Amino acid sequence: QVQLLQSGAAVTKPGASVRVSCEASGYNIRDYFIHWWRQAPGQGLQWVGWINPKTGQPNNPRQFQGRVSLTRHASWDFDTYSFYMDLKALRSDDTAVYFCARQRSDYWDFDVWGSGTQVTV
Amino acid sequence: IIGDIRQAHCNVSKATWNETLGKVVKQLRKHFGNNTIIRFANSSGGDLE
Amino acid sequence: QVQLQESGPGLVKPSETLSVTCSVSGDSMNNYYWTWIRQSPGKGLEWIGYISDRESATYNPSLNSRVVISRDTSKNQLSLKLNSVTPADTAVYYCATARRGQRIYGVVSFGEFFYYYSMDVWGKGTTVTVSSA
Amino acid sequence: TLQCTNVTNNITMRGELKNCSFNMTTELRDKKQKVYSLFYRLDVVQ
Amino acid sequence: YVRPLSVALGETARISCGRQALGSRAVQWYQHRPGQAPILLIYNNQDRPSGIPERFSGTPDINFGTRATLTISGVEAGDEADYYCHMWDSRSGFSWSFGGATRLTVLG
Amino acid sequence: DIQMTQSPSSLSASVGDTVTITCQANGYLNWYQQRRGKAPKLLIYDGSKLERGVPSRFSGRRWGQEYNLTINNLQPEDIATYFCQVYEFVVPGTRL
Ligand SMILES: *[C@@H]1O[C@H](CO)[C@@H](O[C@@H]2O[C@H](CO)[C@@H](O[C@@H]3O[C@H](CO[C@H]4O[C@H](CO[C@H]5O[C@H](CO)[C@@H](O)[C@H](O)[C@@H]5O)[C@@H](O)[C@H](O[C@H]5O[C@H](CO)[C@@H](O)[C@H](O)[C@@H]5O)[C@@H]4O)[C@@H](O)[C@H](O[C@H]4O[C@H](CO)[C@@H](O)[C@H](O)[C@@H]4O[C@H]4O[C@H](CO)[C@@H](O)[C@H](O)[C@@H]4O[C@H]4O[C@H](CO)[C@@H](O)[C@H](O)[C@@H]4O)[C@@H]3O)[C@H](O)[C@H]2NC(C)=O)[C@H](O)[C@H]1NC(C)=O
Ligand SMILES: *[C@@H]1O[C@H](CO)[C@@H](O[C@@H]2O[C@H](CO)[C@@H](O[C@@H]3O[C@H](CO[C@H]4O[C@H](CO)[C@@H](O)[C@H](O)[C@@H]4O)[C@@H](O)[C@H](O[C@H]4O[C@H](CO)[C@@H](O)[C@H](O)[C@@H]4O)[C@@H]3O)[C@H](O)[C@H]2NC(C)=O)[C@H](O)[C@H]1NC(C)=O
Ligand SMILES: *[C@@H]1O[C@H](CO)[C@@H](O[C@@H]2O[C@H](CO)[C@@H](O)[C@H](O)[C@H]2NC(C)=O)[C@H](O)[C@H]1NC(C)=O
Ligand SMILES: *[C@@H]1O[C@H](CO)[C@@H](O[C@@H]2O[C@H](CO)[C@@H](O)[C@H](O)[C@H]2NC(C)=O)[C@H](O)[C@H]1NC(C)=O
Ligand SMILES: *[C@@H]1O[C@H](CO)[C@@H](O)[C@H](O)[C@H]1NC(C)=O
Ligand SMILES: *[C@@H]1O[C@H](CO)[C@@H](O)[C@H](O)[C@H]1NC(C)=O
Ligand SMILES: *[C@@H]1O[C@H](CO)[C@@H](O)[C@H](O)[C@H]1NC(C)=O
Ligand SMILES: *[C@@H]1O[C@H](CO)[C@@H](O)[C@H](O)[C@H]1NC(C)=O
Ligand SMILES: *[C@@H]1O[C@H](CO)[C@@H](O)[C@H](O)[C@H]1NC(C)=O
Ligand SMILES: *[C@@H]1O[C@H](CO)[C@@H](O)[C@H](O)[C@H]1NC(C)=O
Repeated sequence: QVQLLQSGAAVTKPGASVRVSCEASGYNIRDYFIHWWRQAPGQGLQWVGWINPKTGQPNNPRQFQGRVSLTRHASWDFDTYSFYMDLKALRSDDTAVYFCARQRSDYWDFDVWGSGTQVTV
Repeated sequence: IIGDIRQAHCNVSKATWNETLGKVVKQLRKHFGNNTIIRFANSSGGDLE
Repeated sequence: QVQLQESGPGLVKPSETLSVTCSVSGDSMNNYYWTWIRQSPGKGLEWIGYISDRESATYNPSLNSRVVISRDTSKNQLSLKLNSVTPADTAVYYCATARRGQRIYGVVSFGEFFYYYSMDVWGKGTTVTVSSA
Repeated sequence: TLQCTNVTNNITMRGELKNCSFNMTTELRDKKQKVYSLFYRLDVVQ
Repeated sequence: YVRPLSVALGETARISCGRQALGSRAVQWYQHRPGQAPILLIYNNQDRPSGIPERFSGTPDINFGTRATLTISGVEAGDEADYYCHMWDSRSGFSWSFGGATRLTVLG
Repeated sequence: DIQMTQSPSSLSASVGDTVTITCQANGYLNWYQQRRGKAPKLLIYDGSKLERGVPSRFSGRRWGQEYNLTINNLQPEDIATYFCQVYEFVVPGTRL
């Protein structure tokens, strides 16, 4: 039942803005953080940041400040959410696939992931 | 509103704030390196609360 | 010490241009604002506009900007230009200065202040009459 | 539904307070009164 | 629209304009004889320029909730002029009109 | 501070043996299995604790600052990429 829906792929130009969605349905969303991961073709994973679903406060590394803006949206009955990820100005080396993890406990257990959204520039 | 239309604000002492923040950066270097650069930025987002 | 003295044409036809020139001596135009004041018999004083130092001309919105003024340092003369004179200007003009006073009532950093203008020294002035003869 | 107008004349914050008028229920529930109140910008949406 | 006022010799003249202040004010009092140039009397509610004797005084803007009154200690027969009230307010925006004139008349 | 080391860069051992990959890191450490073009899947967390849904042929243990992943009874569907994951630091894992 615990699933994280993933949005479809998108092709843009260098300088545009993208948006990747993530919908969590079958668990208690407000008690578990939602992280974002990105891996380039040929390399390993790379951390993008987390967002508190209760408050909305994001976190991002120094190499991503000013570009990525993590935003969540809750429904009226608070059973499903919509986690977004907007990039301000995509570079040429941003052609990668983005995931939607879920922190379970303090050991950072990402048990459930997303299907993945690959974007190119 | 009887009077002028003004904006609510708050005031802190700038001499006291640098003295207080100068002690937190001294105690923060015990859990990190001795020659690290400690910055202070504003909030990143969320709701207004 | 600044002295003001103006001279007008005196006679003006309807639907015709208008030019009243004011001569000022004693000091330059470095910190001195200038304005035009009109007074008709039967009513009070009427402010029509003023000129700043950086050539930013604003006028009275009740006249829908039918006048335009200018001034220069090479001639030390300021004048007024008016087109389509409605026959209601049977009045007397005044050439006076102005001072830019700042009234602060709140926080300066939030823009909680307003500017007020006061006419320190005035001029004698002359009157015009629109006649159909 | 409200009918909100601005309060501050000289624009620069112009738009923080709203002068909203609306139809409120009277203590006799067959008539209505037209009252007005001041609301902040964070409490109203278009 | 000019309003009359009759003040005899010996007493003081209390001129108050009809324009009310919706906040912090800084009024200007003028004196215009018919045919003569207008004379500035009071600016910033208390200040008198060079050429004004100790006859006129204005109410300061302290503890807002009061009115603007131009008091004249000593009436003179040569004061047959109009007294304007150029009200500058923080909430009324820019003031382009001088308001109304109070034609002070002296008896005797 | 977090320090990472990954010495088994590449190995292509056969089926039926017992292979082990190690990585030295301080703090909590989770193990993930990632296929080609698919999402990673958590196998074990906290070094030795097993996740529900993972078959019992996976096991791990720690001793100081050395975490091991024991792979016994290999399968034709158990060839993928494996990496150990500290909080925000993920090293590029190795393929079988
Ligand atoms: C958080 O922090 C922020 C700062 O970051 C705080 O914000 C500040 O907040 C205060 C109030 O909240 C604001 O103040 C008002 O300030 C104005 C301006 O003050 C200045 O200008 C005056 C005039 O300057 C003229 O003279 C100078 C030469 O001196 C000349 O260069 C210039 O061109 C001009 O011609 C100065 O006199 C005045 O000095 C004062 O400062 C001296 C030095 O500190 C001090 O020694 C003096 O004793 C005097 O205090 C200052 O530089 C004030 O004008 C204003 O006062 C008026 O308006 C309110 C409206 O309700 C009224 O109630 C007051 O009574 C006062 O009314 C007077 O002034 C009018 C104009 O002159 C006059 O028309 C009125 O009749 C009235 O006159 C009365 O009383 C005084 C008493 O001494 C008397 O001398 C007069 O003759 C007259 O009778 C307010 O005070 C700040 O602007 C603001 N920003 C800053 C500081 O950057 C905030 O408050 C903090 N919040 C908290 C919670 O802590
Ligand atoms: C934490 O600290 C940072 C940095 O100190 C603050 O950042 C700035 O945030 C403000 C508020 O959003 C930004 O201001 C505005 O920019 C928007 C987008 O920008 C264009 O214009 C700006 C210049 O204003 C350029 O820098 C930028 O590259 C874009 O070209 C505008 O849409 C906004 O317009 C709004 O204001 C106008 C009036 O000016 C209205 O008419 C509009 O309707 C609209 O309301 C505004 O101009 C600012 O650009 C940010 N700077 C940087 C460097 O990022 C954070 O705000 C702060 N956080 C908190 C919570 O305090
Ligand atoms: C209740 O009404 C508010 C007012 O519009 C809705 O809020 C906004 O949602 C739209 C659609 O995403 C955004 O474009 C606006 O920017 C939102 N407004 C604010 C102030 O954030 C809200 O979604 C409505 N509630 C529900 C459950 O739909
Ligand atoms: C309060 O209710 C009255 C009706 O009971 C509203 O008045 C009408 O508003 C419609 C809206 O277009 C107009 O067409 C009518 O001409 C109005 N009738 C009258 C008699 O005014 C009124 O607008 C309501 N108040 C508010 C603030 O909406
Ligand atoms: C705060 O106000 C008190 C008195 O109200 C004053 O003594 C103190 O100096 C003020 N502090 C600041 C930082 O304005
Ligand atoms: C804070 O104020 C003190 C005052 O002595 C100054 O030395 C210091 O550089 C200030 N800090 C910053 C970050 O500006
Ligand atoms: C860091 O600085 C402190 C000063 O209080 C010192 O005691 C400590 O030995 C320093 N650390 C190292 C590794 O030298
Ligand atoms: C109120 O002010 C805001 C900003 O100045 C403007 O966008 C809006 O149209 C104004 N509304 C009215 C009714 O004047
Ligand atoms: C981990 O495995 C290596 C060989 O792959 C072995 O040398 C080492 O002793 C093992 N460590 C533990 C703690 O089992
Ligand atoms: C912090 O977490 C690490 C494991 O990531 C653990 O070894 C350490 O004891 C923890 N610190 C505290 C104070 O609990």
